[PDB]
Amino acid sequence: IVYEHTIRLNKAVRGKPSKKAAPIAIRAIRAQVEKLAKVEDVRLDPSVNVFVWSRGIRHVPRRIRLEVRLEGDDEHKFAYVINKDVENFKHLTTEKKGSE
Amino acid sequence: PRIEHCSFCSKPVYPGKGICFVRNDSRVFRFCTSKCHRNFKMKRNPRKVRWTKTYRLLHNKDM
Amino acid sequence: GIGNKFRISCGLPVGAVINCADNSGAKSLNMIAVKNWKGHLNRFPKASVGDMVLITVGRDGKPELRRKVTPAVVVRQRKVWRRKDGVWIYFQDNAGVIINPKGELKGSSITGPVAKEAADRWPKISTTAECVH
Amino acid sequence: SHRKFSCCRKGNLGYLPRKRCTRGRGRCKTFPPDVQGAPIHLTAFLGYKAGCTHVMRFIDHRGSNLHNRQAIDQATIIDAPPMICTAIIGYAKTPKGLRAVTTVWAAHIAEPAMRRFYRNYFHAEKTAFSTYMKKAADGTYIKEQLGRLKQHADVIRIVAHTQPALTPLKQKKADIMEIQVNGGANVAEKVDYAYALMEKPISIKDVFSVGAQIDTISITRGRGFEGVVTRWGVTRLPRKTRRGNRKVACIGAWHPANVQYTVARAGQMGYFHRTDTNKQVFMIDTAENPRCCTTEFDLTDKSINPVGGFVNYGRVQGDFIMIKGTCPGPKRRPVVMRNALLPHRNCPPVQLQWISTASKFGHGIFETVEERRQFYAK
RNA sequence: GACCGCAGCAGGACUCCGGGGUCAGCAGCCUCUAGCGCGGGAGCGAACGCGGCUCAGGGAAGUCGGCAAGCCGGCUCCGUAACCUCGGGAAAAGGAGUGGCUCUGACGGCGCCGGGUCAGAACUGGAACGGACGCGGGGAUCCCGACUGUUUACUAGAAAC
RNA sequence: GAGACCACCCGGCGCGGCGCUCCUGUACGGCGCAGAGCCCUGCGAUCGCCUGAGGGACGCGCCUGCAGAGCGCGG
Repeated sequence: IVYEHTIRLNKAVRGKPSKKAAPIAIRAIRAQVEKLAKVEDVRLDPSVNVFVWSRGIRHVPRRIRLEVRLEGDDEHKFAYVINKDVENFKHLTTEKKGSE
Repeated sequence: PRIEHCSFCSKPVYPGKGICFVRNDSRVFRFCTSKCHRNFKMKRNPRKVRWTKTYRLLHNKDM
Repeated sequence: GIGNKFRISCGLPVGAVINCADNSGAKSLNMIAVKNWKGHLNRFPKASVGDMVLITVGRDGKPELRRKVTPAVVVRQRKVWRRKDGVWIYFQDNAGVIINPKGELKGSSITGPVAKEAADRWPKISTTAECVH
Repeated sequence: SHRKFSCCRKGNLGYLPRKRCTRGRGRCKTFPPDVQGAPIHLTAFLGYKAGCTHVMRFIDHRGSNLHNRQAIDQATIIDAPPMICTAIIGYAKTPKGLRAVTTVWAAHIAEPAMRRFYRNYFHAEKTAFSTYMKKAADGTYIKEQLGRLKQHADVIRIVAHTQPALTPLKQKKADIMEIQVNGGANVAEKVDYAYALMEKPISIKDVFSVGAQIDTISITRGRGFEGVVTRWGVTRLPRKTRRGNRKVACIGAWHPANVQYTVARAGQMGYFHRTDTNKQVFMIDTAENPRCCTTEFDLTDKSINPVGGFVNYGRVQGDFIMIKGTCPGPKRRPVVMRNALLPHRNCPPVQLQWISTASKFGHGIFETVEERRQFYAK
């Protein structure tokens, strides 16, 4: 079961100090993916961390498209999240594809 | 009911909104927003500012 | 002054030097105080358009007027004030016209636009002013 | 020594203790006096603050500068979806104080009121009123108990619940409010009137009129823990003060040794239950009428809903009460509105000539969405 | 980075060698090389405090006192007073310009080849241009001490020495 | 809508879309018969058109997507 979802980093770094924005975005992506996959363990590919940190600590990209693959099951169920580049986030919405 | 026009903007001002400035040249200039007001008070040309009905009338878009 | 005034934002506190609209030969009037002001502790007396202010003519003014506390009326103010009709109005410069304690003006002419609140309060200001705005 | 200069104390000590309000919503407390023999009438209603508009009215105050002149004035629209009567409560005048004889509840209680009785309805037992419904449902229990109220009760009130589904609120459960039946020729007439509205909706338009003065009771916006300068209006000290300038410098003399209640101190600055009084009802109309906010000068459809909707509220569908000026509380807050205890005797009659329907979100230069389409053309 | 201060202490402690851009600059601000993330981390975004930012109208009315803040400032070209020990004052005071593009002259350089400054010009642009950075507010006096210097390490930098 | 922590008021939340509206001021790009000039067959700050555009949203309505109410703990 693979989920393709957008997360608005600008909304998740809101209310927090701008210096603590890129690490705060990483923590937010991890929590959001937990409430999408319904898992407890989230691994993020370094590609996600290169995208989030692309514009520096203060400015995070406005939106991230992420591919969550629920690799791991049988009492482990980790989630592997990869960045999927998209020209624009137009009518993009969560797309749960496939089954275990 | 009665409506006025941003003197700089040329966009209509509904009653109760906007400010009026009376100049030493004895002309009241009714301004719809604090934008209309600061554009005028910085000598910004009405034409050159695209949203104003004056620059649209020069480009013929309005007329 | 005639009638009941309506509270309008009082732009000029004491110390406010205001330009002189009348041709009496004063150029800038220094506001010593506001007529009719019972004030709280620490509150500088403040005056709006249509309020009589004791002023002193500055060094630039003709000597005869200078060195006497004299009454005046604020006729224009930079501070935006709301009329009870929702018109927020402001003027390019704060100004005053020197008037006797009775109501008569020391200067024959009032220069530039004059506010309605001053014009209603003082009949002589209304007749003299070319424009009431 | 003497204080050396004359200044008033900062703040009203009547409004102490300045604590968060512990009542669930603003509560009516005193209801207007009975004046027995008046046209039988209900005294109060619960509504939710929807927003503010600004209206242009013709003023007829005689001997005023604004006589025969047009005045733009602020207005507060309170959404008032119809409340439904659910109970009849009678209170005897006892030497202890008003004492409730009994509450005779309705044969059927609606799900919105019933959801108030439980903390989480989905997981709840659903046991409330279970036996009562069986005891009633013949009408004998409701009528025999109602008769007891006629014999002993001196004050009759009616319990009523708001319909939160007709509001853009997220409440789901319905506020229960007691509204006093007043001005009856006799208490039995009050009970008969009270039974006529039982299980039936009551509208703001029935309870109040245009030009009447009402007093709005609500909980104020909260500002959290706040210091003496914001909470009590004390003067900020000179910049050179060490340990800060935002403070009351002297909290008292050596004697009284203890600090006094009168001295200003830091603490909660909001969510206080306050009654505002004597506010004129400018309009009482329903949003289902499309020209409710259109006058003879408007010549456009214009309904109450602003272009872009009510900021921090919703669609104000159904009945609403527009009142002059302001009411305590933020948008969405329940406000109980009551007939004025002491109305201002000399108040100008209401003659609205234009009501702004422009966008409150941002600055709106269009009173209708259709006008926006015409201005922006393509 | 191990010395000395009770210590793996915002304190001291002598040198040597010193790239690029902007710049008059070894200034400020960014960077290559090289080094490298300091008695910890998470939340939350109350009062209040510390370090800043902005403020309508007024403009010292505040205060022992403009303390603090702010104005001012680079460069070019005008223009500049009383007084004076004739050296000063003086950056007195006070004006005007400043960006980007497209050029045009100068100047040594000739087998014409090599400079990056000084002028001048058009055309531009929400009525911008020392656009960050760096970077005097000014004037009228009066009292002392001529001056540059020195001083009470750890409360007096002064008119004292 | 409430808050230092708590408490409060609410509860199948929320997420991220789509409309509406508002903010800002006409996007990148393409094209040109604009452009002071230059020297070579190109360069050129800008300008005009597409374009009240593009971008943004914490406000309002909606769901075309995932979702969302403990077999927790007390009693």
